[PDB]
Amino acid sequence: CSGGQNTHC
Amino acid sequence: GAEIYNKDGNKLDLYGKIDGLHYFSDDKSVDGDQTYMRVGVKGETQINDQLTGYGQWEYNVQANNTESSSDQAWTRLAFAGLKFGDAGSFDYGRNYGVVYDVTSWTDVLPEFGGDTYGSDNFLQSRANGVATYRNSDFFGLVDGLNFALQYQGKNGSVSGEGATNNGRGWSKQNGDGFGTSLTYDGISAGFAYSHSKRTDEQNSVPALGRGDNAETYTGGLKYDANNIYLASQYTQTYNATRAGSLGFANKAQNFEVVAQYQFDFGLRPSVAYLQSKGKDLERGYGDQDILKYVDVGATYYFNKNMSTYVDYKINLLDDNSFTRNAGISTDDVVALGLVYQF
Amino acid sequence: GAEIYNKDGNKLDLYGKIDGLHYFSDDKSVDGDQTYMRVGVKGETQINDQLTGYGQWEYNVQANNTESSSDQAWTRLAFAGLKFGDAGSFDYGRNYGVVYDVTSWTDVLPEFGGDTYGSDNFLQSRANGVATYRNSDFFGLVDGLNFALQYQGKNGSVSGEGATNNGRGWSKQNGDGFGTSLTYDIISAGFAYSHSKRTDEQNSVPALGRGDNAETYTGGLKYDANNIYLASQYTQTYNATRAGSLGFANKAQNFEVVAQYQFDFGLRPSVAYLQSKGKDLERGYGDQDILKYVDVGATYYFNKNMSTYVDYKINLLDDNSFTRNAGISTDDVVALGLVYQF
Amino acid sequence: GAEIYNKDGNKLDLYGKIDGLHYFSDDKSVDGDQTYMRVGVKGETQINDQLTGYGQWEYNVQANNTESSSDQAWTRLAFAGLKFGDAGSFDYGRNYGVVYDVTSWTDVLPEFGGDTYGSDNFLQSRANGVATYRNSDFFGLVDGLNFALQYQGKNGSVSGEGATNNGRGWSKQNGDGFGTSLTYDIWDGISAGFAYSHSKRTDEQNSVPALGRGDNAETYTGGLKYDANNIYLASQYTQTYNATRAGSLGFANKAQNFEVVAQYQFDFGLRPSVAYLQSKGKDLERGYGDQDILKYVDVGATYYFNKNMSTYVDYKINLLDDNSFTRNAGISTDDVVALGLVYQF
Repeated sequence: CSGGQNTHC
Repeated sequence: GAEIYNKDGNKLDLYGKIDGLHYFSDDKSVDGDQTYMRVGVKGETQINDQLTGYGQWEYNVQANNTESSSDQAWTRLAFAGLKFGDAGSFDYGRNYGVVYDVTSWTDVLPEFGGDTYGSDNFLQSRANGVATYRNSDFFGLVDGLNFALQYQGKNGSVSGEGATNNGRGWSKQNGDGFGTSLTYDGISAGFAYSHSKRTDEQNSVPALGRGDNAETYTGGLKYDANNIYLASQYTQTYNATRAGSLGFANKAQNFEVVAQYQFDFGLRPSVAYLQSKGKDLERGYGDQDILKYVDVGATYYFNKNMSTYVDYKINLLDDNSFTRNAGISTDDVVALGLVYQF
Repeated sequence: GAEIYNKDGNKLDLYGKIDGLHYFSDDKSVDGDQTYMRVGVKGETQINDQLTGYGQWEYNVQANNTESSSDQAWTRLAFAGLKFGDAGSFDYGRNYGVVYDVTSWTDVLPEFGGDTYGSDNFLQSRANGVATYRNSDFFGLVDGLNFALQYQGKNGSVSGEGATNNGRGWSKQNGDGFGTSLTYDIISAGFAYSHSKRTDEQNSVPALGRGDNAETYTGGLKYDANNIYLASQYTQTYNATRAGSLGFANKAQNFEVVAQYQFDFGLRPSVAYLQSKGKDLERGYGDQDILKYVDVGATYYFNKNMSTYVDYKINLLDDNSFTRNAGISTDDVVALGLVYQF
Repeated sequence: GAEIYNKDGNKLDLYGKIDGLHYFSDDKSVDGDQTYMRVGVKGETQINDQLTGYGQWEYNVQANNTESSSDQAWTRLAFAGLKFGDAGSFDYGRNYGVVYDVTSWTDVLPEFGGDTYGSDNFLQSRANGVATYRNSDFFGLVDGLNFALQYQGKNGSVSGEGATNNGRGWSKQNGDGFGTSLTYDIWDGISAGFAYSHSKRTDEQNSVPALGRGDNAETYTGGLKYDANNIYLASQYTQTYNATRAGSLGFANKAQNFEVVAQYQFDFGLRPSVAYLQSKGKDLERGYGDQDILKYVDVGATYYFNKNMSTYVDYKINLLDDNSFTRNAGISTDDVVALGLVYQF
């Protein structure tokens, strides 16, 4: 649910 | 990555990392332990002197919850493709969108950053059923110019008229779409453009965001030389940026810029700024800031296999009705990490 | 597979594939992306000159849905066993049924096929808690005769009178059962038989299917020579074939035939026909066709590690009350795939 | 395990097992197939002559349910850390509590055992967000003395005032806590250990369950072990305060756990084992008074074909008496028989 690299939430 | 097999013209590469991560925040939805790990495999076979086949799988496992919890592991990448020497390449599966080819230049922060867009959000990040054709050096016309096309099939609702086999909520649905990218050259310049149809569910269920098509224009710049990394990208989207949980923004203008310097002994301090402003929002919201914060942090590399980092996100958003309704966090976060990469 | 470890008489084999797959169909429940991958490990240890131990695990991961989806990975095979030289072998765990030993000769289609039976359906496919004894050359008697014995424990309801630790719905429950198989090379001929007890919940919850025992009789033929592959099998079942979601068929007859030819340059066209007729159904259904279609397709092998195929299923089922109530698809499907095998 | 890569000072070890397991019991909640497998990876890189980095991940997959089942796989261990020559080591992630350093001496049974404590139960077993500093030989001051500290971050509810990002039910929540352990080898074979932990209790743990009221969860453990001459003897005694689960009814105000195990290893590979386990609760609420939480005797044996394949049989003789407390708390009081066939790689 966030920009591809370090998933957030 | 670790090459664990190379015989008969076929090679297998195993890669991944284990991240011991902790968050310090006043937001109870993000504060606490955030341990996880990644694991994946990369393959490549030599069909003949001028044809090559390959495949890559990437899988994410969360390890910050109890053993009785649910939905802690998911797949990030899965695709197979062919390489026709220097005439280009083609692959199909779950892969990155062509917008990422430009927006990844600023996605180099230790823990935060790269969140003006989301995964499974049209062609801005990892998507499902994307067929990508990539050509290096633009056939033979020029040198150093990368080029790519992409096409994505419809991913409809769980059930109903617009359903497909892999249904999902309106936040991750899309219609037929396509995209192109173009990067040219330590200074590099990039441009990406995507265009997708919007499902009927996305136009009726959420309160914000009405339109027929989702479009994205991205321009990028990058400097990478003399242990200096400067990158910035500006993106203007149309009915394609999520306004939290309330829907989609009619118009958005994202701008993120990052500056890094790599020291001789392994320290890589970084400074970045990210913002995302929405326009023409319904329900009387008007123009609102979807994201705005300053990121300060540093990373230490013991070697290519072990590293540690600290990341400090200074949230500049102001709490108001829109942020509370859309569930957008407005609190500072501090992250501590210790990563083993294999 | 890729043998990644061989020391001290113990060898580890890592195998799997990544399948970029797309379906073209009018049925919204199957149309769309179908990308997935398989990963597994095969082991074998040399206990002594005439005793050998082994174990095999197989994992299926679906990569055609978003990162927040649920239940996208599951285990296909997991068992451990021993080999007593040439006196036979024994293994226990999640493994194939003995009926598969004969019904797999027609499961060679590119994408479709092998769907007259389902998984976790008594002893016809992969099952839980099966103890299998397999003997090659039939002790010391006639050569070329393969024999197998199997026993499966009870897998009951989630809770109640007939519960076990691993509960499940009535469509996958079973009682104590056993099965036998026998294949011979003369061109090959095979015969299989199974017999299982039916749980109380299976005899009360679903509308169709009443009986105490589940029966299965199977006979098959196979020709594999001179780049020609011919195979067929006929199966007669009693209270063992699922009539969609309505329950079980009192009597069912399954018939499959497949013809394939392998070209010298790598093309392998295939033609097949499958049918399954149910008899003596309750609710006044009478005799109904559970499955009937013609499969035409071809496969191209670049090498042993890379391949692509096209599969066309021509559905001959007629839409009626039974098909709609049981949720049986009656639409043609076209499949395109690009597989990397490691 | 199986070392599959060793180059540039970095080594990878792949390990796991496949267990074909069946249970025979009159309790319908445990009888049936219990097949599963484990897979994991252990890594280690040589940063320099006196600094070393490492990481380990362990993952559990259940294979005794249908392909459409849910929640059949979970992570057991995941941590990364550093080793500082001989000055000690530090690691963070999902790892064992320091109480396990002593209580694992009796966790050597074929299939059963080690059930006086649960997982994600404060610092007695595998937990989340544990920062563990381990020192061997006590800074080099005295040889053979192992030592360790631990700190654990709060793991609150799914939502509410005391929520965190990784929420959970009251049975696995906790506050900020710490623990220490200390094990020494008196001479060859004989060893002695001692552990202590202390954690804060969340608000839901003091309001939702019926049994167990208190501010802090404490645990005192002391164990003994003899391992020589193909003979294995071990025992551990534990006293807890508001830290032992009394079934699904909540927590026991006072609990005393005792486990003793005796094993012998034969020349040809047979390893018979005998053990006894008990867990007695005190001062329970709702008029329950003093009740037995766990009491059974375990008899079994193991046969090793080699270091990669083995089989075993385990018999658990349950001595618990059925009453109101056991039925209400859902504690099984039936005997169980287990058969296993394991391949390890």
